[PDB]
Amino acid sequence: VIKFRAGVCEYNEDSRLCTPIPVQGEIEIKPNEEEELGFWDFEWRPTEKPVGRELDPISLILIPGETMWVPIKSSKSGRIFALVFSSNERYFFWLQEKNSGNLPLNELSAKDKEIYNKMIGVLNNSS
Amino acid sequence: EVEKVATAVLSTTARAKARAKKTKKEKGPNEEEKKKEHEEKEKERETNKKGIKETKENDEEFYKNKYSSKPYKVDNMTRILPQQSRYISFIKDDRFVPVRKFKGNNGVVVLRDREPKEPVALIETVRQMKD
Repeated sequence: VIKFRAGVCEYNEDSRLCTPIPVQGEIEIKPNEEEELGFWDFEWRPTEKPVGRELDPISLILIPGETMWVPIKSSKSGRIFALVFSSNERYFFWLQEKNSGNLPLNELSAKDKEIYNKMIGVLNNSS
Repeated sequence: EVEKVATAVLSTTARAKARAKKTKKEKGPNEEEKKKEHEEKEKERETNKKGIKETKENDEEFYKNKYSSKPYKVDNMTRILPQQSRYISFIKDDRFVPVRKFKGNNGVVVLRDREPKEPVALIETVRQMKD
């Protein structure tokens, strides 16, 4: 199980604005093993900061071929953790992890290699 | 420990001397006739090496200048005794040039960077490492 500090972030189909509504919480990834698709559960939890749209916890399953990873999405903010579902289960997270700070930074985190490896492992692969 | 065993070897050879003057005449040929140890020069022997652990500083010869007048390069982030600080001048060859004049004293000094868009390594504070 891989945890890092993350916030909730808004999703849009309008123009794909994708700027964080900042909070503070975590994402906690269970890699799972259930069937051939893996179904890795991304459970988001708030721990402080009700300000904005808090988003009560919801676990989101990884369905492969509908979800997608791109580190930016409109180059307003980097670190766009993407679970694409086209307004079904679509809720976004924005890593807020400490690697040079919790800041927005383009092409994900400052520890560049570290975090690309995680994305391929969780998102693209199926257990 | 080193001196104990260096003194050991040397003293034994000295004692043997008086017998040795006449021995040494027979010894020369018997090496050519029979065999030699691993060298064919003389007979040369062991000497032993002594233990010296400390590399001491001498003292100055010039007290009139203890700071010469010649150039020397002094790196940023180093021990800076107040005598040096007077002759520190920031060089233009670098991007980095002082905002005002330099005080001639040690301290936190802020510089104007003409090209901050070019990669230079930077030195992380303690606080940075922990993030």
